[PDB]
Amino acid sequence: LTGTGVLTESNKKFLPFQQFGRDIADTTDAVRDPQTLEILDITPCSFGGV
Amino acid sequence: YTMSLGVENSVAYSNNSIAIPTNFTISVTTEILPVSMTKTSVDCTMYICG
Ligand SMILES: *[C@@H]1O[C@H](CO)[C@@H](O)[C@H](O)[C@H]1NC(C)=O
Ligand SMILES: *[C@@H]1O[C@H](CO)[C@@H](O)[C@H](O)[C@H]1NC(C)=O
Repeated sequence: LTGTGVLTESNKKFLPFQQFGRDIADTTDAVRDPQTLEILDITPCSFGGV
Repeated sequence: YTMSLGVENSVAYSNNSIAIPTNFTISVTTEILPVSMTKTSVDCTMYICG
């Protein structure tokens, strides 16, 4: 699972077999780190009109 | 069922009869109107190509 974002800690409780989180419209919202099994929240890198 | 349009009513008409209200009721009707959408802009290069 490739992407680009601000990774953070999170309070989300994935089930022990689950690896990725998705929001309502397919967009990835979290991942389990595969070495230390914490759930990282994913948020996109900041962008906007100038 | 075949729907009914409402109560059928022969208005009590004749060439010399008038009906006049002896009392009234103040009514407060509520009318609701949309005025504005949520404003959106899309970076179409970021949407198409990520
Ligand atoms: C990977 O190795 C580290 C060594 O500190 C350990 O803490 C962790 O639990 C290990 N994870 C797996 C999936 O074996
Ligand atoms: C007019 O209608 C209201 C509501 O039914 C009633 O309280 C009031 O007494 C009536 N007044 C007359 C003059 O009939």
